[PDB]
Amino acid sequence: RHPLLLRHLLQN
Amino acid sequence: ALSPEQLVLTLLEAEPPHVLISRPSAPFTEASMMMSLTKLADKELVHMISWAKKIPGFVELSLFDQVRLLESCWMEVLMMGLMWRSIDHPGKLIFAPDLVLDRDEGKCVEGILEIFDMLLATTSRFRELKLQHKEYLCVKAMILLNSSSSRKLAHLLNAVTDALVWVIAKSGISSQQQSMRLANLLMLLSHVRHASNKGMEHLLNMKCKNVVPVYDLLLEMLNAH
Ligand SMILES: C[C@]12CC[C@@H]3c4ccc(O)cc4CC[C@H]3[C@@H]1CC[C@@H]2O
Repeated sequence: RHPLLLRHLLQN
Repeated sequence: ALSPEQLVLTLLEAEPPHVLISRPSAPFTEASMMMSLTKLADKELVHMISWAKKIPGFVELSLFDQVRLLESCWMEVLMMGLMWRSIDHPGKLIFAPDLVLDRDEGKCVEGILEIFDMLLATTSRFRELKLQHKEYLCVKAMILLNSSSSRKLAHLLNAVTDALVWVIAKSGISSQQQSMRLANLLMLLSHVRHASNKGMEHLLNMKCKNVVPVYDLLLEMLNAH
């Protein structure tokens, strides 16, 4: 239920 | 490990940029004011995630804790920023450099006036206390970290508290004035939390009755409720 937030957290 | 002074400087270097938004050409309506404010919020959320990742220790927490903290604190962190932007402008909310709302302009959105009045009153308290820039930085970090890997987190929060105590000591006031200033700053955390709770109820309702559509990251945060 957090695909975007996780992706922002993991993005560099 | 960082000194208090170094931690504060790290928070200073992590500050997110001011998102730019402009008034629509046509007079504000309930729908268009809600559209401008949610569009602002969604863009700020992107930069907020990047800010959190630069707070020392945050990315060492479990990815589950990172999600939970941001999920709980985001509205508070947005409001704290707004209040800082607005601190030297009584009667006004400086959402962005070209979106400066006078208190009465909230009359066009059902229910928002109450929340504008909370944000304005808390902003006035910070003005009267003469909140300093470095104090603001520590408080905002404390909002994120207290919003609630576990050993790491209480440690992180303690480091930021030590940093705030260090900033207050540098002001040179007496030992009892230092304790008094710490208490008065931290007692305002509950007013920020209160305003967030009310803002969240308001936005969730507006979304629910389809007054305003929300997208992407802001949508995802709201769907969590
Ligand atoms: C959440 C609301 C929309 C987004 C608004 C916003 C948007 C951006 C920002 O930096 C701060 C705030 C605080 C007030 C918020 C509003 C209070 C009620 C409204 O639903």
